[PDB]
Amino acid sequence: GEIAALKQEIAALKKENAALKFEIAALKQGY
Amino acid sequence: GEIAALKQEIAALKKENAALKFEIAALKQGY
Repeated sequence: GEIAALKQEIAALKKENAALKFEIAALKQGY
Repeated sequence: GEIAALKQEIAALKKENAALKFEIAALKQGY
């Protein structure tokens, strides 16, 4: 399913944008 | 077009993951 694969990709990207965003905040708290 | 809108969304997310990633590197260089 093309739509399903495309949603999966978006899922993954959201997960990454969460993770890298958590990295930011953690650096600002640390530094 | 559902596929087109979905690709657009992925485009946007990639753009964000780039931006927040640039923020990271820039903080590590700074700090």
